[PDB]
Amino acid sequence: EIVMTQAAPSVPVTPGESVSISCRSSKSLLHSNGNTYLNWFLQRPGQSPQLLIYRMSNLASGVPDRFSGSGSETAFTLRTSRVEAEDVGVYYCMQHLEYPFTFGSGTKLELKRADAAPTVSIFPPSSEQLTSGGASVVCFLNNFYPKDINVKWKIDGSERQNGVLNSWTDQDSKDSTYSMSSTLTLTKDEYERHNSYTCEATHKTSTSPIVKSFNRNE
Amino acid sequence: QQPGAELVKPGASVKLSCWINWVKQRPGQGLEWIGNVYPGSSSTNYNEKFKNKATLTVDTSSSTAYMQLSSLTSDDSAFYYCVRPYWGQGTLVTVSAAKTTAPSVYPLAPVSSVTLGCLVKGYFPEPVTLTWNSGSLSSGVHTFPAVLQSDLYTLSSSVTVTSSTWPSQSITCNVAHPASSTKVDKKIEPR
Repeated sequence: EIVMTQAAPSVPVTPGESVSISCRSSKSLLHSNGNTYLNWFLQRPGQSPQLLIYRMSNLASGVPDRFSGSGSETAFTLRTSRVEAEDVGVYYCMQHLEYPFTFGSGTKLELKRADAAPTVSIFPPSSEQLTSGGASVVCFLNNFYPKDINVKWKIDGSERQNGVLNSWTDQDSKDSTYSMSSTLTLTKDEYERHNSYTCEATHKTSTSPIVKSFNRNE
Repeated sequence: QQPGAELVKPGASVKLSCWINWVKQRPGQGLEWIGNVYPGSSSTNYNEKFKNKATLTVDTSSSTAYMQLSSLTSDDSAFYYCVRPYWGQGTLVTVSAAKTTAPSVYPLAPVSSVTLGCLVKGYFPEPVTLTWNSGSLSSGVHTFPAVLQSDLYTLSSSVTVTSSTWPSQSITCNVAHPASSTKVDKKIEPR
C-alpha cells in the first residue's frame, strides 16, 4: 500500500502570514487519466474532517480561496495565504489512487500570537452537588498565551495537590489563545470542615501569580 | 447520520449504521480508511487490517449503510465515520465493561464581563455535547476536554459575557449524553 508522509507534526505561523504544509507519497499519484488523486482535509477539535482540496489542486466548494494545493507526482504542498485564527487545526493529505486509501500523519497548524495573561475565575460547589454529598471547586484560567501554565490550589492556607483534575483546550479558533480548567473535588464532609479555598495561576506573562479565593463563611 | 455513542462490552460485537467509505479514528489520533461498500450491488471492499474485523453490509429497505465490528477490544474504542465526500457525524465506540451512567449537571455561578460555567460530572461513556442557550451563545465559550477519573468522566464549560446582561438575559447550559439518551438544560442562577 502507499505510504503518505508529512515530515512536520506541527508548523507555526504569524496571523496574516503564509505557510505551507508538505506531504509525500511513496508512489506517484498521477493516474494515466491525467488526474493526481490526492486530497487535503482540515480537522477541528470535535469535528469530522472537511475537504479543502481534491484531485491534488481543486479548491473545495465553500472553501476560501486562501487555500490551494500544488506539487509534483509524489511531493505536495498546501499553502495558506494570510492565515486566520479560524484555520488552526490539523491538516491531512490523503491518497485515493489505489486501495487501500491512506492518510498522512497530520500537520498541526499553530498560530503564533502576542502573549496574554490568563483571566482566572473560581466557583464554589453548587447547592445541587452539595445536596448529593460532593463538593467540586472549579477554577477557569482563560484566554492566555503561550500554552504552558501552572495552577496551585490551597485550602485554609495549605497547598493541596491530590483530588485535582486539569484539562486544557486546543488553540482557540477565534483569538488563538488557550484556556485551562482545574477542578478540586472533595466530599461534602471534608469541604464543610475548611473555610478558605484558593486557585493560583502562574504563567509566563508574569512572575507574580494571579490568585482567586473565597471563604465558605464569607 | 450515525448514532453518537455505543458502549460495546469487550469480546461482544456491534452493528453501526449510516460508494460508502468508512474511516476509523482513535481519539487524539489520525485516520485510517477501513473500506468502501456499494449498496447498488452489495459490493463490499475491505482494508486488509480490518477485512477480518468489519463487514460493510448495506440495506435497501432502510436505505442505510452498515459496518459490523466483531469481538471488540479497547483497541477498537474509537470514532467511526461513514462518509459518502459526505462525512457522517460518527459514532464513538467505547469498548469497555463499565456501565452507562448519565451525568450530573451543575450550574457554576460567581461567587466589564462575567464568567459562568457548567460542570458535567460522573458520566460514562463519552461523549457529551454541550451548548449554551441552545447554541445562541458561542463567542465567549470554552469547553474543556473530559478527563477520565475512577471510571467516570468529568467535563466543564465556561461562557463569558458583558456583565450588565446577566442575570438579566438568561443563560442556560445544555448537555446531551447520547449513551444514556439524556439531556439536561441547566439555567445558571445567581447564588
